[PDB]
Amino acid sequence: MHFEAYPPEVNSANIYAGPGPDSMLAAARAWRSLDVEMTAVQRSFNRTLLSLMDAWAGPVVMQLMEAAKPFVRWLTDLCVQLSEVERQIHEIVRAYEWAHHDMVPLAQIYNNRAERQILIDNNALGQFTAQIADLDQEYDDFWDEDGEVMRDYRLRVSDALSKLTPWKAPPPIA
Amino acid sequence: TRTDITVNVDGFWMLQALLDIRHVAPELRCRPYVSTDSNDWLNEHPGMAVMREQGIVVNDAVNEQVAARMKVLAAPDLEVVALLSRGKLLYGVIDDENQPPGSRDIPDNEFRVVLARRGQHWVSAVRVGNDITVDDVTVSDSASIAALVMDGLESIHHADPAAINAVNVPMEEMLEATKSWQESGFNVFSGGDLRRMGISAATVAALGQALSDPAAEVAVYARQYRDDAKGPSASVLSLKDGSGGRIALYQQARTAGSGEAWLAICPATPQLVQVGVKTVLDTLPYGEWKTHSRVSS
Amino acid sequence: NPEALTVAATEVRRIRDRAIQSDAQVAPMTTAVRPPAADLVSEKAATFLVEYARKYRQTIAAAAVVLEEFAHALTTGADKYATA
Repeated sequence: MHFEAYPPEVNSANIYAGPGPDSMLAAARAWRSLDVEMTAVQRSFNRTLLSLMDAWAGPVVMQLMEAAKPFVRWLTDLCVQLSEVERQIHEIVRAYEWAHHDMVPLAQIYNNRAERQILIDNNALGQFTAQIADLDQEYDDFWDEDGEVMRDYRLRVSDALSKLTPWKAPPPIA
Repeated sequence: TRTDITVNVDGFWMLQALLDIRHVAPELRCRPYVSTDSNDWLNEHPGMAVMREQGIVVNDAVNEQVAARMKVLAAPDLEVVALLSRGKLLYGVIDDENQPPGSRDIPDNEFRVVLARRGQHWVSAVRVGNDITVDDVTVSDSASIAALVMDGLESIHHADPAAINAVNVPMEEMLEATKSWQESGFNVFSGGDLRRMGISAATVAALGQALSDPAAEVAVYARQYRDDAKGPSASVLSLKDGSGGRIALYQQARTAGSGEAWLAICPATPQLVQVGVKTVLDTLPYGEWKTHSRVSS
Repeated sequence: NPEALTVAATEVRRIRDRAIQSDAQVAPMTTAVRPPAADLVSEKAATFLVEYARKYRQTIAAAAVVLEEFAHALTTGADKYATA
């Protein structure tokens, strides 16, 4: 969406709160293990098939091979998809680290408003008015900046997720 | 007949989005526009339809003249701002606990005028309440600007110039004395410090009243842009209507060798107001205001 | 050659057990993902990954069903050809 719909306090506080990337990183690890195991699974399956093909090599076994072909393809594709997950999770964690880093620190915002208020209190003669306007422009710049950061964050995450395609149901062997 | 245009804050934002304008003067107090990968994500929603009916938007395109004025607001060479208020000028501050962070509201008693000049083109943007009116405005000399300001202020409240002897007083000394005087709520009995500075009793009284309980206030200041940078006018003209009449407060420009600044406390007489506007325009950082442009080469 | 079908059935069931076991033991990690921050983007990513994990688990369950039926078929063929 458009995150400039929200003030710097919201975008900054939002990106700075939360538990952090750890649970994602753990998930990445897990997805890697899966990627390994299932690859092994694939390799065993195709070995087993071959073994059968070697042991009998009759028309019946060839029929079985033809029957199991779509499941073999499916298992292969499954492994290909599995290999992507860790990659994309790390892309996402990266995107988060960069958003977290590029976002305007809350203290700079707070400081802006505080300085503005100090000028207001002292403005009885009106001579600080332009400076107050300047501080307002700086605040708007924080607004815009957080906007851009959240835009890029969204785009990166979106691009990463787009690469994780839907799991498909395995075909029957028959 | 009439070339003026009026939109609310969101309508102005839709204009920004269509014309790809990141920001305008902070005094207008809109929200920024950040371009995403899709501008169809603000869609056509009814805020746009209203503008289609007003001739502001033709098809998916903005009206050409309006687009030009918005261009002027987007990247002006010169900006001239006036903050006007009925009663005390709060400079955008609304004291409420329910005001959201980065609220785009302005105080009900307040309205702000931004005169932008891009090239030879002058465009007015007036923010009253939640409404912004953009139009063409004619400006030539300091006096004409002073005229626009005076009209705007007189429409809020009518006041005759205070009767006082105009005087120049050292800036920071005046700030300190005024800051101490503010603690007593500008009581005329507590104005001994200002009387020591050589300010007349009548001036201390009229100023005391103007600061204590103004009927209407105006703050006029300017901004100049060059290349990547920008700067504010060193001086600000402040009109304040007290029960003892209207007062003008503006600093005189510093010497080439500088060393200190002077604050001018004057009656609101049109001559002195022309002077105030002229000094505000002459305290700008880059060159003369009238002919300047932000492009160096 | 019935004994070959028997062997193959055994191997298929082993493979199934491996798939199930690997799904199960890392399931707590893949489905525990939290958004790194409180923003909408972080939430979208975490939710997507949790749902993706869950759907994967479903997919694996289905694959286990398919495998078990395959092994059953191999056993059946083995008995059929052994009686002959």
